[PDB]
Amino acid sequence: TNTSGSCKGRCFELQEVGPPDCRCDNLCKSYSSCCHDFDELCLKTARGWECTKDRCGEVRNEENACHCSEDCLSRGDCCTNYQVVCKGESHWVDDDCEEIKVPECPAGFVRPPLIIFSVDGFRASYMKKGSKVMPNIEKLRSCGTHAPYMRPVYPTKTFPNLYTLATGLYPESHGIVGNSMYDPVFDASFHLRGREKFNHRWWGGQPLWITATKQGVRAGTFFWSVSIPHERRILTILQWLSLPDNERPSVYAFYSEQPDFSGHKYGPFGPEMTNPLREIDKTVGQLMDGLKQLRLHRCVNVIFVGDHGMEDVTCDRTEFLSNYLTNVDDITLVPGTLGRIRAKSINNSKYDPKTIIANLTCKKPDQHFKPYMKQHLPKRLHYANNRRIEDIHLLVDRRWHVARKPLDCFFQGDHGFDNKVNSMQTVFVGYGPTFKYRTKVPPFENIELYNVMCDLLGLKPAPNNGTHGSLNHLLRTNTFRPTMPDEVSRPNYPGIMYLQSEFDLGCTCDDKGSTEERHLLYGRPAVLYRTSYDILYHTDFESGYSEIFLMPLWTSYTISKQAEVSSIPEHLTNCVRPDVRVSPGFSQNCLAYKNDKQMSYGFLFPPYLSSSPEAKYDAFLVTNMVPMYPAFKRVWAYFQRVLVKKYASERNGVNVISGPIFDYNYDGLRDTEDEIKQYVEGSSIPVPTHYYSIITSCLDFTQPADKCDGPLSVSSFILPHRPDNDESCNSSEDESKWVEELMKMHTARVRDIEHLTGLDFYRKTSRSYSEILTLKTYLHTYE
Ligand SMILES: *[C@@H]1O[C@H](CO)[C@@H](O[C@@H]2O[C@H](CO)[C@@H](O[C@@H]3O[C@H](CO[C@H]4O[C@H](CO[C@H]5O[C@H](CO)[C@@H](O)[C@H](O)[C@@H]5O[C@H]5O[C@H](CO)[C@@H](O)[C@H](O)[C@@H]5O)[C@@H](O)[C@H](O[C@H]5O[C@H](CO)[C@@H](O)[C@H](O)[C@@H]5O[C@H]5O[C@H](CO)[C@@H](O)[C@H](O)[C@@H]5O)[C@@H]4O)[C@@H](O)[C@H](O[C@H]4O[C@H](CO)[C@@H](O)[C@H](O)[C@@H]4O)[C@@H]3O)[C@H](O)[C@H]2NC(C)=O)[C@H](O)[C@H]1NC(C)=O
Ligand SMILES: O=C(CCN1CCc2nc(NC3Cc4ccccc4C3)ncc2C1)c1ccc2[nH]c(=O)oc2c1
Ligand SMILES: *[C@@H]1O[C@H](CO)[C@@H](O)[C@H](O)[C@H]1NC(C)=O
Ligand SMILES: [Cl-]
Ligand SMILES: [Zn+2]
Ligand SMILES: [Zn+2]
Ligand SMILES: [Zn+2]
Repeated sequence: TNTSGSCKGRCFELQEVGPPDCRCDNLCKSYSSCCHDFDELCLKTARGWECTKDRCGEVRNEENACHCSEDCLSRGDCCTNYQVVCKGESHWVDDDCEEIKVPECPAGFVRPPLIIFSVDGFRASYMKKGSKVMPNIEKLRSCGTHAPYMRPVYPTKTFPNLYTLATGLYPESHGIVGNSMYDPVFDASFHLRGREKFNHRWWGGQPLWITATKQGVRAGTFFWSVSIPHERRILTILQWLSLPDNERPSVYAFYSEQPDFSGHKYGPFGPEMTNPLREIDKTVGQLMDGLKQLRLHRCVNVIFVGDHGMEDVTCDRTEFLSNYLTNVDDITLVPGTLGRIRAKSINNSKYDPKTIIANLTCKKPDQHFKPYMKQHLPKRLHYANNRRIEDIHLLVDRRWHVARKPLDCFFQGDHGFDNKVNSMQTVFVGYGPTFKYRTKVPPFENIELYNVMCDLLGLKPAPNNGTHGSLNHLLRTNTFRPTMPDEVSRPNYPGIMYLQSEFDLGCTCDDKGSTEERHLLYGRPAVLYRTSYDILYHTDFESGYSEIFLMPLWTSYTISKQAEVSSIPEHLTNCVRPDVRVSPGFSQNCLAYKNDKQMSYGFLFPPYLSSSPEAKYDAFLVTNMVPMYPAFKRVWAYFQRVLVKKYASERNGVNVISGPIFDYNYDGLRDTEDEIKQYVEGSSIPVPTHYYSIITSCLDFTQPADKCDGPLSVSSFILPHRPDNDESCNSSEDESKWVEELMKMHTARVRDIEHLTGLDFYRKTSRSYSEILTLKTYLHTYE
């Protein structure tokens, strides 16, 4: 740690130097390792950041922050407005938009460089609301490629989101699950303020700068020390862009603490917010004028991106656990816009998580939070598979805070809430030679950007949570060619092979060709793991029956706009019929359900939607049967009897694909038969942790679902298979007052269902695979 070395000719060097030698890079301040003369040499401030008429053609002075001398361009250190003030040029923002059909790079450049310009707490609505005070940002947005909004990851905090942007991973996977964290294995705490965050043990996955370097692409610095002014960060980027071909980095990142810092104090739309926005825009202008005078403004790819949004949150809107709990001083709480509950460590043997959950469950009529055990949280949040995530979680309502007691105004804004909340949405703008011209694209999740950034730099992305090819429609060229995954298990197509007399399933029933075309509209789902399964055809539906799980992996059926809804006849209530195509040994039995005093059963294809009374008997086949708790049957029967027809009538028919999910380890991935921890009493019948449905129809609703030309439209859910309805505070009332609300909370992407089942959907369509990938990543928000 020898500080006696100098920074002379080493200011913001890109080669990192280890001990004893002192550092002259931007992170040297954060690690307290700079050479004695770092601030003096590298952080000059004299005469400001702008050229004036009088300074034009000046004699070079070492003391100045930036220069207005004739040699500054070749030295790559002019003030960004040099050519405008001195050489009579115009500001980039004043020029009309001209399409960049090919990169116009100076000789020597291997590829167009990438500049990631990141802004903290920049909410999606600032683009429209602040447009008049942001002309540079408006030019980038209007003449490049932009999304109306970009969805952040949960929690909608800085560190989990910036690290998701860099890696393409969910927080539960990269390890930065919050701004404040406690790892029980390390017995250490990660905080916004402190030296523990600098330890590399916390940061999982492979960020973009490591992906680049490992593939021989030079990466500039992503993390900047707070003491480095935004003008110096911009000039450092421009100076690095002026380096010789063999030293010049290809990927750069700028970061602005604003508008977040002001947002917390003044709220998202506080009158004080106009100045920070004008400032961010001025910084954009400086970068753009700086690139123009270096002849790079039609060669560099620029990404203007945010990490999260900002909501109106005051301390008057605070919910206290001391109003629900007796032992509030005997618990540790990560408070605010989310809640994570832990017991206090010493002499607290009476701590019961079940008592804390019960006392936080539907207690006040207007309660502004909901408790959950992390494995019961909506699957779309991907917030469970990490030891740094406490078992007790509190999902707090937008505009609300959670605190322990009145003991614990200053703030008018905050963020961290569910990532589907409007105020939490952020921005995406792509501008440059590889992005499209004057193009608007649909909203997407920030997990997807890492693959795009690799593509823009010709890199091979590390394994991540993005779906490579889903964002090809953003690019003019340098597109990745995606290929469908190969089917691992081929299906069996059984015929009639068994006699009714062979079946002693303890089941009783008073029961004395054009299917694939109508009910399987996008081909059969591909099974991407090793297993034994049968395709079963029926008049009203088709299924893929698992011999190992003794139930369908999937059930596919089309419900037209005009379909008639019938009831289950009184004499068929407890009817279960054997399927003469499937062996009694590969079949479920009624005796297991009679002997399970907590478990009942349901059907994947709804008997309520049968085409005829004759066809209705197929719905009662033992092979359409699935285990269901009585409480869950209330949810499932309402969905099947009421909601499927409602959707068919609203969407001009629907195609439904339903089935079970097994995720006992809550990792978001399909369980192997050895991971199943619950079976129907004294049986091989596994209990699903969740039930899914994929509801597809035509984007052009004037076309019926079964005769659709053009893009598709989808909505999906992953319902938790619970023995009670404590999640729904009005569950004592009629299902029409609570079931649909539950389902909206548990909305999912087709891609989320694919990970959990090992299935591959939409294999036989008239659409391009890139378009199908975009469809699979779609989340229906009801927001
Ligand atoms: C989102 O996308 C994710 C990424 O694809 C998915 O997560 C992956 O899930 C799988 C399955 O669960 C898991 O695979 C297992 O890996 C076990 C070994 O794990 C360690 O190594 C990997 C790989 O390390 C490489 O990459 C990193 C950079 O990412 C690099 O730093 C390493 O040096 C190493 O480099 C090599 O590869 C890179 C390219 O990636 C090259 O550039 C390089 O040259 C080298 O070739 C790590 O990623 C793991 O990291 C976890 O653990 C550390 C320490 O705890 C954390 O810091 C980190 O955040 C991460 O934690 C998360 O995952 C673990 C589980 O791994 C959770 O428990 C935790 O809660 C977090 O969520 C490890 O350090 C291996 O043992 C295992 O083997 C099993 O299967 C084989 C069959 O193949 C059997 O034979 C065995 O018996 C085992 O049963 C299996 O292969 C991945 O590790 C995991 N990756 C990550 C990043 O989490 C995720 O599922 C997906 N989400 C959804 C919902 O789809
Ligand atoms: O801790 C802080 C402020 C300190 N920041 C943290 C993030 C950071 N990122 C970068 N580089 C980016 C560029 C980039 C681009 C792509 C991918 C990764 C990255 C990394 N450089 C410096 C800093 C310093 C904080 C801020 C807001 C808060 N809001 C709140 O509620 O708490 C808050 C705490
Ligand atoms: C839960 O509520 C009951 C009744 O108000 C109370 O007796 C009990 O102490 C509470 N438990 C906790 C842990 O807050
Ligand atoms: Cl946090
Ligand atoms: Zn932030
Ligand atoms: Zn913040
Ligand atoms: Zn699993």
